[PDB]
Amino acid sequence: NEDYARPEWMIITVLPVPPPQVRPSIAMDETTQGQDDLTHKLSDILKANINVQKLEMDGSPQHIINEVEQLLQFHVATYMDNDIAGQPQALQKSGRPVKAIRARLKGKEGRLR
Amino acid sequence: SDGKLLSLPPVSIYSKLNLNPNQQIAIDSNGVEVKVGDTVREFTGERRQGTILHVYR
Amino acid sequence: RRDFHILNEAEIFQLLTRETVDSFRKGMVIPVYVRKVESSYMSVSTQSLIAGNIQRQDILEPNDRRDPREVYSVGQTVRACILDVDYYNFKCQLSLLRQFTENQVAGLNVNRNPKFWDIESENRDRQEEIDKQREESRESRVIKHPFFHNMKSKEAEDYLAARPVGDVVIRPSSKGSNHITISWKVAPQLYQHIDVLEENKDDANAI
Amino acid sequence: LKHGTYEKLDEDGLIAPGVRVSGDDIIIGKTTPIPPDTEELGQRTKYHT
Amino acid sequence: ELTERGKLQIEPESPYFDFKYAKNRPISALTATPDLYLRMIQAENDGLVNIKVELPMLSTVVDHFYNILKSDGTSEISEKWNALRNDAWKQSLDKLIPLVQLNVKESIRRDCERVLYFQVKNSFTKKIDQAPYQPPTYAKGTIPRVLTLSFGEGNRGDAVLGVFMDDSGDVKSQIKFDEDFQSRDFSDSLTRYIKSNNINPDIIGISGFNIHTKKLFDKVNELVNEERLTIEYDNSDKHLIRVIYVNDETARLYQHSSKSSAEYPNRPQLAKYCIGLAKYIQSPLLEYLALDESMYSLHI
DNA sequence: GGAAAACACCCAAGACACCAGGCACGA
RNA sequence: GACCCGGGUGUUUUCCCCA
DNA sequence: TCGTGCCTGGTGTCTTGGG
Repeated sequence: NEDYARPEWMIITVLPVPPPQVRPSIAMDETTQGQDDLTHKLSDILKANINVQKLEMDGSPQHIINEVEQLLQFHVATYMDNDIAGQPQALQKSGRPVKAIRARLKGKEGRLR
Repeated sequence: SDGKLLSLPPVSIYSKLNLNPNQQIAIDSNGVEVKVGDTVREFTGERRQGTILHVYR
Repeated sequence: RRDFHILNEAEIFQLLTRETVDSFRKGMVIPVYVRKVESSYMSVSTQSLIAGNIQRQDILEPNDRRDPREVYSVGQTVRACILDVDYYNFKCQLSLLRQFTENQVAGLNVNRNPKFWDIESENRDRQEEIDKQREESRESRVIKHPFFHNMKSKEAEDYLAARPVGDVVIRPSSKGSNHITISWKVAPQLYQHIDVLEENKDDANAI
Repeated sequence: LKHGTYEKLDEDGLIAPGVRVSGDDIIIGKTTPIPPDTEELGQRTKYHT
Repeated sequence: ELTERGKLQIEPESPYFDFKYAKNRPISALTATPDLYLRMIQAENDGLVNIKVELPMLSTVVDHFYNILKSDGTSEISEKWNALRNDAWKQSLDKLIPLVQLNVKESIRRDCERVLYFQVKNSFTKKIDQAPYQPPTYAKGTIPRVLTLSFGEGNRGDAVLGVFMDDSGDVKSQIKFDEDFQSRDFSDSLTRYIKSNNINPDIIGISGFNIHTKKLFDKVNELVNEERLTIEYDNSDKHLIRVIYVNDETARLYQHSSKSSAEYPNRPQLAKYCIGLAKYIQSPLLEYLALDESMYSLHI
């Protein structure tokens, strides 16, 4: 659809950052609060973006550019879907897989059901 | 309180008049106590009505 | 320059209470807050933290013989009239007698000399607004009854005209919602309206 | 503070055996330090730490 | 005159009620009471009232000018000529009256405005005309060492703050009293601060926001009368250190000004208030100058 | 639908502010 | 006149209850 | 030995990135 679903919009050039209501933080104990999974994933995505921008302006070995841009693509993809068959999942520091946005919506405990 | 409008810098204003419920007290014409947020109607004049925002003197 | 200016009793009072001597003096009515109730006196607090007291002769009316505690309790603010002010000690005495709390209306000292004041215009406006106050609203009455019909006196008579002698109609009365007019055909072109007084009414529209 | 009652606690913040307790009563009293605010302006030592 | 807006909005408590039905007010007496005319004009500008200027002897002037203008003929032709002249003269009066009324109104407005301007000038001059407090056994104009004590409100949890400034105008030491002001500990600590540290303030200022400060003032006065805290005199009836209330408009405005925050970045607001009080005692003129633009908002 | 129990950024290493002690040195 | 409060994890896992 | 003191070792502190 020309007005609503244009084919080139299927490629992400700007990412919307959801408000903290979507990714609330939890106080694990009386002193230390815990950042949400989406917050950590967005931090990783933003770090990769900064890395790409820094690398591009300074010096451009194509191998390094390919590696860093592929890392950015991986982070953005796993931020929205962490069950992509054929490649390893993104893991937290605790070893558990990251709860992507897609996992929030599916299953008995998902949003809809 | 007079009914006029003024424009002043934030510095010029003295301070907020923090008043406890023991200080912000309103009594109607009949003598019944009326508290903050209650709806009253003007006895005469335009006979308007509204919710009380603040009570002073 | 003149030497340093030392504040006096009036200036100290105005500085502390933020209330001018003119706005707080004899013959003024303020909504004070009751803080302690006793048989022989009541201790009250004004809006500006000025502690006040009233001797037992004025909390209750001179005719009434009740107890101060029964009529007034803690937290029940009432209107009071200033009798005396201790400006140095921020103490005041008040009166709850209605001769002060109610009769004091034209507290302004505006000179009403007829040469420079139009007393007649203010009086005329006063009866205008008083008549406006007297003005009210009224509405019709609805009753559910097989022989009840919302008709005028002439309307009821005309409705009964097409009917034989003895048929009965019921309509609201002009004497009030507590009254009911019953019209029945005495004779051809002859009808009697009888007023019925209602007692123990549950509602205006109710029977 | 919790909405329960702290009057059953001893000096050391622990309830003593033999005391009847009800729901929401405080049986262990514990506090954690917090960096003080600017309340030291005019509070007579009555500032939350 | 009153419009319908004036008929409804002029209430017995409104300031416009003073002239709701005024009539035949002399013009010459208005200049002595400029605020009344200014308030009438303000009410007129609000669409409530209408100010009318009239002359009791207007008919006299009209008749005199007609007699000057009218002809002396008695024939019906002369009667018609006189009627035409009189009608044209009445039309001319009708046209002329509003302009003269407006001119007189503007003249009285200017006169009343100038009178009130001079009155405000005198009031401000009286407000700002005061030399610094003169300690005893010293010449006038000497800057005294001052100590300010304040707690603000007096609710349960209101410590008393003390700020001392020397004659140099620089803060020397600030102290906190965290005990109850009615306790013996408060009095003992205040006496120790006054005497041991060689502070020796020439005058002590006390101020607050409510009547609770009065009890502090009384307690301080009793302490001074009890401990005989006489002022130190550089080298014999030694005089006691005076304790007075302090006007605090400038102090209230200074506790909120960012100038104090830049000057004192690590000090409480009550400390700034006490510093403002002390500076006002040292030099009221400079404190009034420090208001810059907020001085215009003072109740003059 | 109930309950209980165990885990949840740790860290290390390089950079700054303040201090102080035991030894220098004139007398 | 000294005057009384209002706050609660999350994720896994296990063992139970009624069909 | 008395007295003024230096000047660099050290406490306490912290940044901030590795893993």
